[PDB]
This record gives sequence, structure tokens and C-alpha cells, in this order.
Amino acid sequence: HAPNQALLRILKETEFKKIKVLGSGAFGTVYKGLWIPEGEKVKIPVAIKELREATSPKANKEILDEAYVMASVDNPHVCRLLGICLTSTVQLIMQLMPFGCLLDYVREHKDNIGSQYLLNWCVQIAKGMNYLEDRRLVHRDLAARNVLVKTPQHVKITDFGRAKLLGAEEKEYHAEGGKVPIKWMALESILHRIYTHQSDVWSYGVTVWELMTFGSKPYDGIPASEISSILEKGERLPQPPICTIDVYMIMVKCWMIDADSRPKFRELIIEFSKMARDPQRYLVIQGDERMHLPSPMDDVVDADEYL
Ligand SMILES: *[C@@H](CC(=O)Nc1cc2c(Nc3ccc(OCc4ccccn4)c(Cl)c3)c(C#N)cnc2cc1OCC)CN(C)C
Repeated sequence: HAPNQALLRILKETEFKKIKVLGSGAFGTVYKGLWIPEGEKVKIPVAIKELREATSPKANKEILDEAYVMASVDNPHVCRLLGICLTSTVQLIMQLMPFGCLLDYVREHKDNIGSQYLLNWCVQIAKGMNYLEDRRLVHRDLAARNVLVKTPQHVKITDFGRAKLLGAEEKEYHAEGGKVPIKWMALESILHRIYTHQSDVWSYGVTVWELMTFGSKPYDGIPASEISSILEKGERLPQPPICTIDVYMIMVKCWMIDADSRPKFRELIIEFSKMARDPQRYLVIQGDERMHLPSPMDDVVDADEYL
């Protein structure tokens, strides 16, 4: 198949500044900062991940494989890697997404999120996923926690730590063991470790459900080990209070046992987009019409305008 001609940019440590810690994990620390390429008179808001010293050879390998994947995607609804830096520990430089993860955003701003935003986000995530399908990439971890918010009007899919580029002739990815987000996974993934674009569609439905409930936990209080039999008995997540049957039927279709009967991402774009043209017909939110969310140094330029 086609040669992957993505460029991987190796950055110089003196070209970026850490301004503030965003978060700390077992992997390393994420900083908010600025990337200032020498002589270009530009300043790019970035998230910088610095791996800790104690990082194993195995962990470094997985981080570099994820970097390889992020360097190979280029779409307005998929997060962009600016580059990496090979200091004592590896640093990864991504576009800053100032409003954070979408799961938190909907929990924290629920009294101001109207139907127009919710449906637009559905369109955008469907576009990101359709692009990934075109690239023969299966994400395997789609969820509201893994969507980032550049502005309230513009979201992007992130976290390619489980993502697989399907082999040239390969139709499905077969996984081995590992720690899995059961409650977002298609039944064939839980039972048989099979992943396809159609299994990502299932996860998309669950992600939509998260948004429409303003960040409820799916199958809340139910242990992960009971999920597969609940699903086999035909039970699914409930209709969110704000959803018309039009929107709920779409989620339900994403949760069919027959993977080939689930909608395609290209059809999800179309359907949510029809609804986005008349949003109050499809989502019923009290005070919808009065809801407002935020909207937009000298040489600052967003990563999206730095090409
Ligand atoms: C959600 C809160 C939250 O997401 N906070 C954030 C996060 C970001 C991030 N996130 C991020 C993710 C991964 C990164 O690395 C990428 C990588 C590349 C190659 C190999 C391995 N890993 C980095 Cl560096 C960052 C980014 C990015 N990218 C940008 N901006 C963020 C902002 C932000 O909040 C700002 C208010 C909380 N959970 C509970 C759901």
C-alpha cells in the first residue's frame, strides 16, 4: 500500500518554554507552554510532555509508537503533534487545547451548553473518525475523555495510545490481553478482542451518550465483568432526558451486535449535520435559546495556522 510520507520534526529544547504544569502521571509531566522556532518570529501555544527518568525501555517504545501515529494524521478534527525532542528523557510537543478534555468541559459547563454545540461536536467527532477510517486507522479508545476542546466551537480527537494502523490486507485488528475500557467497547472487542472501524462506531455511540447526559458515567455502578452478558441479553444505555428519539435511535444503531449493521462514520456526519441545521427540533434543553459559551502576546499563532 501507499508510502507514509509524514514528516517527523525533531525540535530543539531551547525553542520551547514550559510556563505552567497542567498534569502529572506515571509517564511524566505535561506542561502548558510556548514553542518559539528560531528566527521565525512566531509563538505557538503548546502542551509539552516530559517523560520521567524512571521510564522503562518498553514505555519509551510505546510512546514513540504513539508519536509515529500522531505524526501520520493531519485533519482539523484530530490533534496535531508539532514534534518531539530527544533530551535525556523524551519530550513530546502537541498543540495546546485550552479548554481541556470534553468530558470535564460538559460536566463543568452544563448550564450553558445548548443543542447547537452538542450536535456540532457530534459532527466534528464523526468527521475526525471518518478521516481515521480513510487512513485505515482503528482508534480503540474513543471516549469523551479523549476529545479535546480547542475552542467551545472546535474539538479534536486525541489519545492514540491504543490506535492501530491496519495491515495492508487486514480487515480487523486482533488484540492480545491488556487493560481495556470495557464500557466503551463493542461486544466483539470484549468477547474476541476484535477491533474494526465498526467497533469504533460503537465507541462513538457511547461517547455521544456521555455528551448528551453532560458527562454521566455509562453503566454507572456496574462492574466491568458484567457488561458483556448485559449486552448479550439485548440491554443498552438509556435514552438521555434531552434526546429526541431521532438522536437516541442513532446511538442505538451504533450498538447493534452485527457490526455491519452499525452506521458508517460518513453517515453519522450526514445525520448529525441535518440535525445541527435545526438543533432545538432534536435536543430539548431548558433555556436553550439564551445559552452562550466563550468565542474568539503579539506574535502568537495557533498550530492550525502554522503549516
Ligand atoms: C481531561 C483534562 C485534560 O485533558 N487536560 C488537558 C490536556 C491537554 C492535552 N492532553 C495531552 C495528551 C497527550 C499528550 O502527549 C501526547 C503524546 C504524543 C506522543 C506519544 C505519547 N503521548 C500531551 Cl503532550 C497532552 C493536550 C495535548 N496533546 C493539550 N492541551 C491540553 C489541555 C488540557 O486542559 C487544559 C485546561 C481530564 N480527564 C479527567 C478526562
